[PDB]
Amino acid sequence: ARVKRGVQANRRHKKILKRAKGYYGARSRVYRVAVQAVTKAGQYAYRDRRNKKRTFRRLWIARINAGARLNGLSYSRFINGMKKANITIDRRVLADIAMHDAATFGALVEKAKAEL
Amino acid sequence: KVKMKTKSGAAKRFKRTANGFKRKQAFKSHILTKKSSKRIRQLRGLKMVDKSDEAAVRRMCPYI
Amino acid sequence: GLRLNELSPGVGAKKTAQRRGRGIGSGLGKTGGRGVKGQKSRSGSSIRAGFEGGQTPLYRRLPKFGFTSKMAMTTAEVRLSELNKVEGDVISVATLKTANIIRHDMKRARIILSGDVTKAYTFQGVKVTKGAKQAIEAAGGSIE
Amino acid sequence: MDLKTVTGAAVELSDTAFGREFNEALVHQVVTAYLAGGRQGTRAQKTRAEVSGGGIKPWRQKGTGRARAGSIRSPIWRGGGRAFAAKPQDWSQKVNRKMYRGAMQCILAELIRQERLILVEELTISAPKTKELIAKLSELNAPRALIITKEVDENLYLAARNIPHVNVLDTSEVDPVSLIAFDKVIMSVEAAKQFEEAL
RNA sequence: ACAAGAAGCGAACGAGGGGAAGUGAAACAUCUCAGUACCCUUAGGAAAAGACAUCAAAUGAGAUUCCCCAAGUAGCGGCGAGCGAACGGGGAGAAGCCGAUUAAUGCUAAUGUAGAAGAACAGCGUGGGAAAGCUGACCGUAGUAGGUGAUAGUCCUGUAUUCGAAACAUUAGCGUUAACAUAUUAAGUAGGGCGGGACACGAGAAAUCCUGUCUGAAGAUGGGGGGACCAUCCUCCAAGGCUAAAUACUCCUGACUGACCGAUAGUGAACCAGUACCGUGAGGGAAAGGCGAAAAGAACCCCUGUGAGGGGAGUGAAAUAGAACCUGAAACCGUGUGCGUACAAGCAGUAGGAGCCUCAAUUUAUUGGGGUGACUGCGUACCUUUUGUAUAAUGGGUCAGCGACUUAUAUUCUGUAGCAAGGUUAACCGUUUAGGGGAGCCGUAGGGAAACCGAGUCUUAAUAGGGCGUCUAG
Repeated sequence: ARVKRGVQANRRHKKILKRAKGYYGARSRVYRVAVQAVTKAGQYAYRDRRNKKRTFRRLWIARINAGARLNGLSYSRFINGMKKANITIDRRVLADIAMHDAATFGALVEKAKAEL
Repeated sequence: KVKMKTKSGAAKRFKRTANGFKRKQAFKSHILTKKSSKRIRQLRGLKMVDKSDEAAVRRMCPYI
Repeated sequence: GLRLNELSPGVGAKKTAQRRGRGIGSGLGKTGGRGVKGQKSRSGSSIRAGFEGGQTPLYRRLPKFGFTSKMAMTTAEVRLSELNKVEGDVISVATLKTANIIRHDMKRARIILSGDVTKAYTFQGVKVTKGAKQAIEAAGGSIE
Repeated sequence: MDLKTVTGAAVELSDTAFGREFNEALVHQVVTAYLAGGRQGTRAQKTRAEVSGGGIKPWRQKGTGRARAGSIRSPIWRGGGRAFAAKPQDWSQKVNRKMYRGAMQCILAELIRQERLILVEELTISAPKTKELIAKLSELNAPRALIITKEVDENLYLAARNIPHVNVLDTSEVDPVSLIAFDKVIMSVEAAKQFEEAL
């Protein structure tokens, strides 16, 4: 029962090369270079999937810091004010209010400013 | 046909018992004047092969 | 059976054999469970029954003892519970042979107290232990 | 137990041979061992010693800059020997006598349970004619079946020797695969008694 | 000086004359490898052996050979590594003789080497083509064969079945002829010393067989053997020659088969292969299959050098099926389109992300899919080997194909199945996966070196003590 591996090898190698499309040079053409580029891409994606949550919080905090400083206090005093006023609004929503509706954020800072 | 070979020299020193193997003790062939008579008395007779060592005896003597 | 399709081995009967060196996911890739560079990792490796790496092996630190007896290999011990295979009432050496209780080359036999007889027997030329003798005659047997 | 033949006569068969149980694990092993006994296992391949030539070292060990080689018939090389080349081997297994007997008891009992056994008083053909037996199977409502009789006739053999899914066997040459492969089994009453005694 | 033979070549198997070393012993010399490889001589369809100067020690058996057990037992062994019986039991085959020889010839019978006959299907639709679809028939002692323009029991060759031989081998039976052979009971023999060899047995307490050397009987009122040796008993008569079968094998011939390969496989060799090629030589040793159903293999015209190559035309179902011809992957190399890219430093991706381009809806830039990726963050390949590798440590130019835990037996444990204090047969026979075959093996009892005793036994003066066992599942 001789088994020829050409057919299964072809679609196996093709599966890796299809996943390596858009890569430069040998990384999208030859399997030996493409297989470890696909693995490395998956490793970056797994780590960057944690770092994304880490990077957007930095973005929200900076946006909130700009908004609070435009009218009144800083971010460090803003978060303390929201915490003392029992305001649960997340930094994601706050940064969206600051960047897209400045009247509401002005009213939102006042509630934090009167609480300290 | 091809059978497993007994270690014919390990069969001359180990004997099958019910739950293990038995054997003589060493240090009893010669120079015996200097040994206390407790050694001459308690080195005389049978002991059991140790649990540690009876896997080797099973591999050496597969048919006993 | 129903059909040659729905004939199954009865789960637990069959187990998949182990194939060494077939990739990371199989659990036996790249070494076959052999470990790293060493004598036991090499192609013709073996454990060598009777070897401790150089110290005189256990079977050579201890002395040889005893001798083999030729009588012991022609004397068979017979149990009371094996006597149900005998045809008739006589229990002799030739009668134990045709019952396939003892080997055809056994010269003499001994009946020991292992099980219990169910019918009267007549023993002619076989030695009977003290415990077996009282069990024989308790069932109506005799020894001659 | 109590079965009825085609005409209507009452035939009683022992439960120990026709109503036992279905042991699928037992039946599978005996059936699959029969199929392994059909193999003849005649094949081979060349090892390093067997391939033509390849006795000399193709080049010196050191200096050339090539991977070291000891033979051109190495299993690594094209045209080289097979590492672990196949040889002829025996595929027949041992089925215990009681295991074979028990499997046939299980199969026959299961054949009755799914209405695949047909008892007939006798099945004889006057002439060695395929048409005569094809017509007799139609009235028996078994166009494709396995006929089991004692002393298979010398003209009943010829009648069934051409019909596609039809075979006529002696009770002493009935195998476990034949009882399962065919859609129906037409056993004569005389042949059913033989299985009653032999199982 | 006249007739008859021989010579040489060619597979394996046999018999015989010589006879290693690698290796293992974790070194190595005894030993192993192994009486193997190899060399040499020589035969037959087989060879050899073969009828007791054999075993056995039972109630005895009754030549040789081969198989399953006995048994990895008894033994041998730097008692190491290893080597390794026999008795006897179950089978196959059986046969015993004094020419069981060889070679011809003639009848008788049967094969073999060419052959012959050999059933039964139409219509319609699709299709290049019907064997496939639908409807309805027929043969079958012929229904799973190979083909035929796609898959056919009824188209062809075939198959089941029934049979032919002028001629010449072959096998067997009878008769005849001519070549050889036809012992008559066994002395340089048995035995012995010395040195070796073979026996499972390495000098060992070493029986038995062989013999280079030196010797050397008795001779049925006798002699050989029964594993040192002696006695008793049992058995058998060497020093004459034969003898079928069961057994070993394949250069081959036929029939048949394959959970064997399918062109890097399978023979080295599917092909003009032991070729080309390499070597003084012995010797080594490749690569290389496929148009199409049918060549219908492209008349003719055009460009070109009356070249290559192509474009038309034509053939074909198909011509990116056009002869480097089925399919036509990847590496690798071009052409076209869209987007990005010439102020920016690194494993080239990843997570975000503007812009642009392109399709589908949608009442019309709103989403969704696809391509691209300005800009930002993070981010030093893989394997191996290591305490530790981005490592300036190893390996890989790439792609495709191939490439490494097998097989046989023994044994142990686990699972599962059947039976279960029992389980199971092996070789064989068999009309052959059945059925028979119970020889044997394991389990059911252990203690002790052993005799021996036995749920006990051993040690001991001990009934004390202690060791090993005991109060089931195989």
